[PDB]
Amino acid sequence: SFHVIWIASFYNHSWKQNLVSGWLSDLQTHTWDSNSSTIVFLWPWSRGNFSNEWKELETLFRIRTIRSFEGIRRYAHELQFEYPFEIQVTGGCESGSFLQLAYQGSDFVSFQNNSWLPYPVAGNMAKHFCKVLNQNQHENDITHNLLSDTCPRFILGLLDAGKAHLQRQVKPEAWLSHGPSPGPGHLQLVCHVSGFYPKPVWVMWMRGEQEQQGTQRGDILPSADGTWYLRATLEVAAGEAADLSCRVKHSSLEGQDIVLYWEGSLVPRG
Amino acid sequence: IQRTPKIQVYSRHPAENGKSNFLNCYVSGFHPSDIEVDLLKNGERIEKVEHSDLSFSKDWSFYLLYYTEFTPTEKDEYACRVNHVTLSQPKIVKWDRDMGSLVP
Ligand SMILES: CC(C)=CCC/C(C)=C/CC/C(C)=C/CO
Repeated sequence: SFHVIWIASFYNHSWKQNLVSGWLSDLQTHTWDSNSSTIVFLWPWSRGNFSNEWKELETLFRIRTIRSFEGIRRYAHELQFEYPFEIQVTGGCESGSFLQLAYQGSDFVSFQNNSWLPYPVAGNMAKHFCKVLNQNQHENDITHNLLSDTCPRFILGLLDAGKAHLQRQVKPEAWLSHGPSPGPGHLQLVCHVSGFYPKPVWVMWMRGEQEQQGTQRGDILPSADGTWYLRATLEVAAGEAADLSCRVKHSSLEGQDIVLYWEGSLVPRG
Repeated sequence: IQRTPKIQVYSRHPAENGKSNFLNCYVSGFHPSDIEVDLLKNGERIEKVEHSDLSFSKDWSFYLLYYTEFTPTEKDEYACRVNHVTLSQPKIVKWDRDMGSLVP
């Protein structure tokens, strides 16, 4: 499940920014250097089984980005592109393959079997954009082979080389805190869970063996070390905060759940 | 169209005075991508803050993780300051930590 994202911001006809990066499953593996004009390898297993093929992959991406920026600048007025605008592209694969492009953060065009098809909502301006993108059919055949053929060879060199990374088990740590206290006479009990990997996790406030269905599970947030973070909050009346506990289940614990108790200075005791 | 950023602040480890930690500010769901995010210590901007590479979600909204290594003390107060074209004024989201029971 490797995919590449592409961010191009056109501030005016003579100023821009370009950000490119590659992703294995959810782990960033590559980054493009605009100045160096070369692929940087975030990890040692990012090179795959390819040795040196990388020079062609660089100059191929270098050419196709040179054509893209100049083509967008040339046809901007014809496509009703008004500065400042941003174009986002994501292309990848998995049994599956995709290549989608957005204009101003909305679905604009997508690459189906062998050509660029407009999203019917994007109107005539997307149809005109597909006319420019479908000018050269050999270029679209190259794009077809990159998604259907070149990518599966990329996953072969990446997934096997870095399988120990995606399948590693990192145990979480957890702690309790008071929340911003919604509503008079009530408390917000917060259960933090950080440092776990992989992403699937189970966390609930408990009264003994009874799961507390008021548990509000937040978003799973990234940590710069590659692990994940999550807050689970429970709102209770000040009196009925007794015998409450947070229970964390994770694949790394092998059934040894983390159990923390709303106790001590949290209550606070006497 | 334009989308206002969601701002979420968290530490890597539980707050313990004198122990090094990592303060995080995850900014997501915004559009366009131009944004300024600062980590604050006692209202003062923290220098040399790292952030991840700009990325976007399935709905094309962008997201960024800002983080820095820090050591909290008892008096310190940390927060995240974000400004964006969707905001009338810079929005400040605090790092919520407990300081134990109040009365001794
Ligand atoms: C990485 C491989 C082999 C396929 C992913 C598809 C890809 C290279 C997308 C590039 C995104 C893009 C807009 C490039 C500049 O035209």
